[PDB]
Amino acid sequence: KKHTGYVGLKNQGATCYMNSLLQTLFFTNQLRKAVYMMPTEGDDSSKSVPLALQRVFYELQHSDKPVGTKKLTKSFGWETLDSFMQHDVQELCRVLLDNVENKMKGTCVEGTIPKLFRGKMVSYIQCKEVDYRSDRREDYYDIQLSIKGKKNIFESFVDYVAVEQLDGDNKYDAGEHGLQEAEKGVKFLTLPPVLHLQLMRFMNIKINDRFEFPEQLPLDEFLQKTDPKDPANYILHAVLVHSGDNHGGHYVVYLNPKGDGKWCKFDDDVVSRCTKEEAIEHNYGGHCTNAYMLVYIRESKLSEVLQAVTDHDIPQQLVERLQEEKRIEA
Ligand SMILES: C[C@@H](CC(=O)N1CCC(O)(Cn2cnc3cc(Cl)ccc3c2=O)CC1)c1ccccc1
Ligand SMILES: [Zn+2]
Ligand SMILES: [Zn+2]
Repeated sequence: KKHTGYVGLKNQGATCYMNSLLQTLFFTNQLRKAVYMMPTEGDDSSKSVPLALQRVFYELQHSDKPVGTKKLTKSFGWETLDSFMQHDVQELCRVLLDNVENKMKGTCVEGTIPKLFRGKMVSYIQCKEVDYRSDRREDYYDIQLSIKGKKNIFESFVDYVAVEQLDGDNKYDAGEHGLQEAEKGVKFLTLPPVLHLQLMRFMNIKINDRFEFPEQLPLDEFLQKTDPKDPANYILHAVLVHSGDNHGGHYVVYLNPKGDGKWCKFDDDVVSRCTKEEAIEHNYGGHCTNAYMLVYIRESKLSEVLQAVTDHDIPQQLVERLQEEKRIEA
């Protein structure tokens, strides 16, 4: 708030990963400005996620005390005790982004979400007997990686695109060719500017094995067609962590908001400086605390995502409605 210039959020309940995700989205400047320009004039008071998300971001940018999220949770109706224990973190990122993306249709910033988090991949099926291949284009906003028996992110990506053999009792129904031996896999067509990677650490029991991830991650090796104009080099932006015996822990997140390597810890309402080692290597696991989700930004688009945002980037109409609500509380 004063020691770092950043204000955290107060844990109003058992929200688990929620507070960690909000700070990550808030420091996605390119995404932040898009939400400020959302037409939320005649939206419901406390029944609109886009509006309720706008308020949080504004209070985060201006307020000097810990920010609250009570109104936000009720926005999407997760007020039950076990609400968060029955949902993955990416499920909330998808729930949040889908609501704002729909509310942004037809404006100047429509489609901003796919521009930042949307990527293209291809799932296929190839058989060695005949010559029938079936490809399927798909879109992805978050990537679920496996970490059991995986040393680092490199091996995890290798297993993600690894080919699977459909033979023996798992032969592929080649349609007119009957059961056939084939192999199935997936390939990465493109990588979005902002990369969200969830680590499969909750396979009903938390696993605390050691998993390594670098500050700079080159992903050109996993693309179908490389582009010398823009390499697939990504920079670590945020690290969400958790420590606990299978059912409860302190949810902390590490961030370098400007992408300059100056990291900070966000224990809800307590924001403080920290070393890059405490944010990266100290969260590999092996202690007993380990990260469960990573955020990477394309090196070429780092300045675009983290562009500077001032108080002039918020419409005057929204500022009054937000100030009028805060003032009305007085
Ligand atoms: C208490 C929870 C925190 C929490 O409630 N959650 C749900 C779990 C997470 O989404 C990570 N995760 C874990 N396992 C997966 C398995 C498959 Cl198959 C696909 C996706 C995932 C995945 O995303 C994080 C958010 C936790 C358990 C274990 C380790 C760390 C945290
Ligand atoms: Zn996400
Ligand atoms: Zn704390």
